[PDB]
Amino acid sequence: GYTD
Amino acid sequence: EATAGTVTVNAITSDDTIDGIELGQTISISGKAVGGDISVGDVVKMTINNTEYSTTVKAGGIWMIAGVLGSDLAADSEFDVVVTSSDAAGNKVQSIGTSTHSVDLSAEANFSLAEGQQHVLTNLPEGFGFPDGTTEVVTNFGGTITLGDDGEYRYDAPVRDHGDAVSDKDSVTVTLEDGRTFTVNLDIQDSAPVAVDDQDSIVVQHEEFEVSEIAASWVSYTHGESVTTFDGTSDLGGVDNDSAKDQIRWGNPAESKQSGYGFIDNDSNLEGRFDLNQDISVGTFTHYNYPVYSGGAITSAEMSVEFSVLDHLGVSTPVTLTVNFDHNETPNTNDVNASRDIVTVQNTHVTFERDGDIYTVQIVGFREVGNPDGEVVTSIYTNENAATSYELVVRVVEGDGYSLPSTEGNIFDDNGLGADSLGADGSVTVVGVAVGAIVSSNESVGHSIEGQYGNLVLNSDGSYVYDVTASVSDIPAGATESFAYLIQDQDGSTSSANLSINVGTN
Ligand SMILES: [Ca+2]
Ligand SMILES: [Ca+2]
Ligand SMILES: [Ca+2]
Ligand SMILES: [Ca+2]
Ligand SMILES: [Ca+2]
Ligand SMILES: [Ca+2]
Ligand SMILES: [Ca+2]
Ligand SMILES: [Ca+2]
Ligand SMILES: [Ca+2]
Ligand SMILES: [Ca+2]
Ligand SMILES: [Ca+2]
Ligand SMILES: [Ca+2]
Ligand SMILES: [Ca+2]
Ligand SMILES: [Ca+2]
Ligand SMILES: [Ca+2]
Ligand SMILES: [Ca+2]
Ligand SMILES: [Ca+2]
Ligand SMILES: [Ca+2]
Ligand code: NA
Ligand code: NA
Ligand code: NA
Repeated sequence: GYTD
Repeated sequence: EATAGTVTVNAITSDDTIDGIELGQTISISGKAVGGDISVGDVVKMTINNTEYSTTVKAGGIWMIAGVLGSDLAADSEFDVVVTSSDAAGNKVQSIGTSTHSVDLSAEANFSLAEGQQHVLTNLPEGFGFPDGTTEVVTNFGGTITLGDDGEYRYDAPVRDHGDAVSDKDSVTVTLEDGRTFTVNLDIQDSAPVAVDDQDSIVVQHEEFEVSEIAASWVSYTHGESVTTFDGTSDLGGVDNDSAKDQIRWGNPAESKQSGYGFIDNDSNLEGRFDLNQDISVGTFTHYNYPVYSGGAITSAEMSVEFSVLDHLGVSTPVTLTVNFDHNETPNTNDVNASRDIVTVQNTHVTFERDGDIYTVQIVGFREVGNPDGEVVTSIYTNENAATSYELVVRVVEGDGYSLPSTEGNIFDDNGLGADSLGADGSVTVVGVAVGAIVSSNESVGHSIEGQYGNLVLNSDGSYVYDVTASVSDIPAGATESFAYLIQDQDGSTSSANLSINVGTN
């Protein structure tokens, strides 16, 4: 994904 | 010429058998002789064991021999009875009847006796004896029956494996001159250990430490983008009574704010006092989990928890506990649970000296806020777009922190009520242990098991170590631990007892  | 009659012979004693008691007695025998030219007064004769017995026919044709030796009847189990008769002319005839009987000079003596003990044999059959000269006979199992000067026969019962495939009924047959035999059957009974209850005691020291306010500082970290550390504010983390940097934030915000940690000390609630052997909250750790662009989070951070300790003569000592956190800002997916961020605290410690006594402050872990009896964990999980809060719990222990208060023993020793009895089989080991009053052979021997206030390791050889894990504040007056243990001997006999441990506070 692109966020944590 | 004369005609023969019918001779008949009744049973030789009621059971038609000569036994070992009758052997030494005089036995009357009887029968009848009727018909043909038989008449009252006719001679009746018989040869039994080459000895001649005779009588006459009486009224009603009854004949009876007053006394035949039991030993003759034992030697000769079949014989003819012959009556000699004469008719008118004077012609003679003989009428023959036959008798058979059984002979069994044996007698049994049956006993049920405990292994590994000497036993006087009572209620032996009448006439029992050894052949003269003999004072001992050896049994099938290697036991001995010995005749003593008091006329009493004593059996030394061997120890037996009562669990195996071999019968434990011993036997021996004694044979006498006159033909009698006596078979002594001795069913050897199993012996067993007797476990005896055990008492032990442990006292947990309860010292009070005078301590200053705490100052908690984020001092280092690995990785992260836009990382900031700062003293808490109303908007970011809440306020505390010092200027140390209790807040840390990181990440490029992908939605709103930065992720991070905050730690608000417990100075107000502690009121300047630590307690020994007590789980203590040094403050409230909050994990603030926001969505941040991938890669921008720390992977570890370290916080120093600094305070002073006073001794019994007003001298202060500075102490710094280093607290290490591993951080996992997980990739966010469409699974809320998978997307939670994870904080793991290390179980670090610091050792200090006060009045010459050494103490260790050790990280226990995270505990849910407001619940002193809650479970303490070392990893916590926080949803994206949420913050979770936990007390950061430490304990101060005596020494270098290698162990908790503990006591040792062996349940085979005399621990107040005497030592366990082992029985005659031997090979006794502890095969079960359990908290409470019920125990079976189980899989806890040699393992750590949890009691109410501590853990026990009891081994198969009876040795044990009990260590108190509960906080002093959780041990009521009169507190006791109870562990039931089961011992077992070579062939399966089991006995249980209780190890009771008085757990006091001081
Ligand atoms: Ca008889
Ligand atoms: Ca006799
Ligand atoms: Ca008789
Ligand atoms: Ca006649
Ligand atoms: Ca005969
Ligand atoms: Ca008969
Ligand atoms: Ca056996
Ligand atoms: Ca046995
Ligand atoms: Ca003790
Ligand atoms: Ca403070
Ligand atoms: Ca402040
Ligand atoms: Ca601060
Ligand atoms: Ca996150
Ligand atoms: Ca995440
Ligand atoms: Ca002890
Ligand atoms: Ca015991
Ligand atoms: Ca054994
Ligand atoms: Ca046994
Ligand atoms: Na008869
Ligand atoms: Na008797
Ligand atoms: Na007798």
